[PDB]
Amino acid sequence: LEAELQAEEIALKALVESESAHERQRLADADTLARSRGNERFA
Amino acid sequence: VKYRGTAHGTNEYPFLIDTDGFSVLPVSALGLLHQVHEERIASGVPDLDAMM
Repeated sequence: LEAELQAEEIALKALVESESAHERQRLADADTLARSRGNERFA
Repeated sequence: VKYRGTAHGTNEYPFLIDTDGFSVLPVSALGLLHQVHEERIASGVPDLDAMM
């Protein structure tokens, strides 16, 4: 049972890591898109 | 139609008799010799000016 619960802990970890990575990549992609459509380049 | 002794314009030039007399503004006298400036003119639309 202990080994099972340790495996579950590792699963929790991996899921949180994946969510953080997804948040990060969406912000990067949104910044890229807002760059390719912005008027910053002319200020 | 004729002017012996030199070169001249040979097209038809519309003119105007007006308060001061005969006026001819031929289109063949227009060249492309302007002068260029480096300032800019605002549009009154600050958003549009930001696009340039």
